Amino acid sequence: QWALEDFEIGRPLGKGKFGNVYLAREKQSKFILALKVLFKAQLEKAGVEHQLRREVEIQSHLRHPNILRLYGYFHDATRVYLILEYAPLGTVYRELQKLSKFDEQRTATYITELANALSYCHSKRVIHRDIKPENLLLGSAGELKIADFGWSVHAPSSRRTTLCGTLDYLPPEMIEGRMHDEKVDLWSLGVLCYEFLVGKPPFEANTYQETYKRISRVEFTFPDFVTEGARDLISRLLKHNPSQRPMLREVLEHPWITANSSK
Ligand SMILES: Nc1ncnc2c1ncn2[C@@H]1O[C@H](COP(=O)(O)OP(=O)(O)O)[C@@H](O)[C@H]1O
Ligand SMILES: [Mg+2]
Ligand SMILES: [Mg+2]
Repeated sequence: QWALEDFEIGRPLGKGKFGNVYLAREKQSKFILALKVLFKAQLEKAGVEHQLRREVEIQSHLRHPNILRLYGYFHDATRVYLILEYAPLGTVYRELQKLSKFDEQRTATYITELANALSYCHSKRVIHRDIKPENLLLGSAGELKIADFGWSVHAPSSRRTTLCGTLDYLPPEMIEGRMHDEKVDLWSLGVLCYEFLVGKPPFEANTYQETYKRISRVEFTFPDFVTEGARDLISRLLKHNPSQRPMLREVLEHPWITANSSK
């Protein structure tokens, strides 16, 4: 179907791990999209061929406003290309760098859009397992959109034995190896809600063994400006027990969420 020679490459949209992401227009259509370039050599050397496989499959059959679409993909002698949907406003990561902190109104709305998309994924038994400012994109109308389903999985799962990852947004179960479920995304949605209000993750540390400790111990504190409503929602998601964590409906209904969110 598609070939590199079908597209006009634009400017570098962002930097991934197995390759950068670029802007690009379809030659006859003039359709603007993002082309995620991945190097086969690097993918092989890391043995993540199966992860790119799931990412492509899962995301491709996904259909939700708050979820970045994956039209198709194709490839060549050296790299693999993923035809994604273009996110004009960039990432929540950059927006967080710009504003340092987000207000409750902006955070509540960013949480609803995320809880909606996550619900849609969990309804199909799909865990993202990698929800963070870098993989959260903003659409034309500033709406949120979860992307990078590289760690996404159709399941109840165990690890893949490795871990490139800023533990920050990872749940206790994963960080330690156990058999996890969809409740990991609820945990991330807590770290995220805290980072949006404070400006940094709740388990941030200077080392990977210091962060490891705080996440497993669930060691975090709230700054004074963090209202009681936010403190309650965050304290419910960040449970050490996957079972105690609330359901996406208790999140979409939570008093703080319904009193500040616009969506
Ligand atoms: N469709 C897109 N539009 C704009 N930027 C993108 C897009 N896809 C990815 N990026 C940028 O690339 C970065 C990394 O690519 P991503 O695919 O999300 O993760 P990975 O590191 O697994 O490749 C993101 O943090 C983001 O800044
Ligand atoms: Mg990424
Ligand atoms: Mg990834």
